[PDB]
Formats: sequence, structure tokens, C-alpha cells
Amino acid sequence: LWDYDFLQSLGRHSSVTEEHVGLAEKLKGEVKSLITGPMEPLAKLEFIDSVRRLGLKYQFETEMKEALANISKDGYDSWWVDNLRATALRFRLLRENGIFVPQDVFERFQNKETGKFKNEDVKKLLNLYEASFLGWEGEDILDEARTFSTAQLKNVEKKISSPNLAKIVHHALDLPLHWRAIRYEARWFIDIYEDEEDMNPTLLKYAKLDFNIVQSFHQAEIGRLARWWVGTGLDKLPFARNGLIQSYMYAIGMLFEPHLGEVREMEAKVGALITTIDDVYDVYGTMEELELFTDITERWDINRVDQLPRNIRMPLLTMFNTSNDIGYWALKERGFNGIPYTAKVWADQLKSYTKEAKWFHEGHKPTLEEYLENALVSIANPNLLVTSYLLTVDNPTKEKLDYVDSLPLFVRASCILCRIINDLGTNLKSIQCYMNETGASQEVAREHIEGLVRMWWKRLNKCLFEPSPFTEPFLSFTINVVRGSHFFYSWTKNQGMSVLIHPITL
Repeated sequence: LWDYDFLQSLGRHSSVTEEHVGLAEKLKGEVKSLITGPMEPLAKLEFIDSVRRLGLKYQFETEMKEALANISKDGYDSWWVDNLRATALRFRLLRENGIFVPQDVFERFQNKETGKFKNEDVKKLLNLYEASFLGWEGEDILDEARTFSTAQLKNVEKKISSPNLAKIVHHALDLPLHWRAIRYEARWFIDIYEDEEDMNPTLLKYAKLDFNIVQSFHQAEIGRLARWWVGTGLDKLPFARNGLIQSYMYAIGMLFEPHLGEVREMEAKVGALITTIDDVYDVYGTMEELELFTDITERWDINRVDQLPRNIRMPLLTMFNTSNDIGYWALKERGFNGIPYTAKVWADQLKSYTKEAKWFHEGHKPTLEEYLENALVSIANPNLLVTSYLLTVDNPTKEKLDYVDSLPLFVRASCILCRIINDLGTNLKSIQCYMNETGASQEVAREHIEGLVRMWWKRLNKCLFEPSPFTEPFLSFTINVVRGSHFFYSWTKNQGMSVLIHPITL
């Protein structure tokens, strides 16, 4: 079911019913009451985390913020100061929602003489581990929590007693919740939450209902994109097999909400173009042919597409036509001609590809810093984020678009993260560049690269608390694209059927 005839078919028959929407809106009001209803503070924290874990955060963002704000009041601070499980859980949720909590909050639990956590509970270890990924640079206490809890959970996993709990452990060790793509995890979590003892039936049922309703929107989107892809004719080309569906899966990680379907579809279209144009430069095109493709894009002039061969001219024209349509959409819906920006990100995209082509053909071995300045662009994420900004920013202007295209720290941090995350999972790449600069071993070099991921994430985390020109949903896209990269890096086919095709049985 990587076959396009199947995909084009989607959107014809939807599983959801008029009854399900009414029940969903009934359940939604009840969950809002529960989110806002009185509750013990630690219990509220698990429920709110459970709501976020299920992917319902978009539905109850405001109720969640009031609830956390109210828990941060001067009255009754006694319940979480003494025990680490509440202190860790409270620290993460407050930080995730914009309420600052200092790292010194964990000093009580730390041993003063040793400086390491008192060896003196699995959930206690788990909450500490997840919370450590919400840390900023220089918050050394959190770094200690990270290394300690990882080592303890790996040791404790062998003696794990509960089967549902045992799964939860292995999953957290694979990727912390902070780094997991929201839509894919919600599907996984629905099965895990259900079996959890203290599980709430009303929330689970609403979570199941909401997951199914959102999936139908995805199915229609997949159908249009599939029909659009065959229409381009790139589907019959040798490169980018199943390129559209993989690219769509990436857009799901960045944004999954139905109200952003038009933006998501345009993003999926660009990714499919991104995958295919990448292959033309990496494999099919000859270097003499590629300079023309890049030059045509820099000029945004198609007079010589005839000179280029068909197996290359069609992707170039699909990219030319697709950027103009997306730019036009901005002019139609947003009152702003977006063609200069889509052309610019496509121009730099190829220029970035050519530079990598230059290094591999000249036997160059770049330094990690040298390699990353280009690789952050070639992963193409500047193109995807700037495009996402154009289609969603309120009252767009030349001034706003130029700033985002300049790659400020918040956007740039996300871009650098994706290139390194992609490298770790799969010319010489980022591990080899490190190996050439230091001669280090494959595992140690790999260990250092894993370190950069954590550093940039800290930078990404601190940026969310700083004043910024960006607002939702661009802020979420920047964090979410990084989570999506973690998700993609065979096995991707299994996640697709589970999230996009198969409905949750009721």
C-alpha cells in the first residue's frame, strides 16, 4: 500500500459519522471541566501530561495553561517540594507551557557532598529523566539528572515487573517525550494509556474519538496529494520512490491539526519536490547539467528548460510551477505575493546541493563547522520553515519574510538539528567530518554528535522563553520539525499504516 492507486482512492469513504462529532463535542466539554475541575496537584499533572501525550493539547491549550498557572500559586507549595516525582513533573510541565522553574529546584534531592542524586521508584526516575530534556545551556543540575536517570533506568529495566510499565521505560530510553513527534506518539500512547491502571475512561474515549476524526482529514489530504503527484508525472520517474508519502509523513510531524490542512498540503508538496530535486543533484544529473538547473533557478527564468533533459526538466518545471502556485496562494489568501521567497529558498537549496557535489568530486573533506553551514540548508528545512511562515504569519510583509529567510538563531537551531539528526540515523557526512578533524572512533564520534543534538535542543528550549518576533503556529513548527526528524531516523511504512490508514476500533 505504497501504491498510488490506493492513495488516490483515499478521501472517498470516511469512517466518522455525524453521531461521532456530536459525542466528541460533548466529551470535549467534559474534559475541559476535568482539566479545570478541582484535583490533587500531582494527579492533575499526570492528567494534563496524559492529555498532551494523547495529542489533545491543541483542543485544550487554554484550559491547560490556566490549570498550570493556578497550581503555580503561593498557596499550597508544600506537596511537591519534598518529593522528586512531583518536583520533576511540575518542572517539566511548567517549562513546557512557558512558566519558568529554576534548575536549583532539584538541589534538595541531590547529595550535597557527592553532587550526584541520592541513590535513595520507577516513576520518580522517569519524571526526572523527561524533565532533564527541557533544560537550557548551563543548567548543570539537569545534566546530572539526565546521566543519572538514564543509567538507573537501564539498570532497572532488566528487573522491570509490570509489562505495560516495561514498555513505557524502553520507549522513553529510545527518545525522550520532548523529542518525539506529537502525532505519531499520540497513536502509540493511546494503546499505552488504556492499560495504565489509574487511566481515565472519559479522556481515553475522547482521545480515541479525536484521533479518528483527525485521521479522516489526513486521508482526504493524502488523496489530493496523491492525485496531484500522479498529475505531475514524477511518480513514474525513477527517483523519489514513495517520495510523496514519505514527505507527507514529515509534514504530519511538523503539523497535524485539521485547521492547518491547506498549509500542511503545501508543505507535503514541497517536501516531495525536495526529495526529488535532491536525487537529481545527488544521482541522475551530470555536473554539466546541474549547473544549468541551479542557474535556471537563480534566474527564475525557464527559457532553457528545453536544453535540460526530460528526466530533469520535468522536476525543474514541477518545482517552478509549484512555487509559483504556493506564492500565488499567499497573494490570494494572505494578500502578499510569495513567489520571491519560494524562488529564493529554492535557489539557495540547489546552490547548497552543488556545494556538497563540489566537495565529493574534489576529494574535499570538510570540517564539521564548514560542513554544517551548508548542510543545514541542503536538508532544505529553511525552505520548508520559511514557506510555512509565509502561509501562516499574520499580515505578511517584505520585512517579516526577509528576517525569517535570514535564519535567526531560533529557526537556524532547528535547521542544524535536523541535518545532524538525519546524519546520525543514516559525501562524507557529519560523523565522518568529526572523524577527520579528531580521528576519533565511530562510537565516540557518534557520542559527540549525540551531544550536539542535546546542545541545540537546549538552545531551542531557551529560545522559546525569550522574547521573539515569532508567534504560533510558526513557533510550534520550528520545534515540531525537529521532533519529526527524530521520528524518521521499512519501519516508516509500519508507522504510516498505523497513523494515517487504520482507524482506532471503538
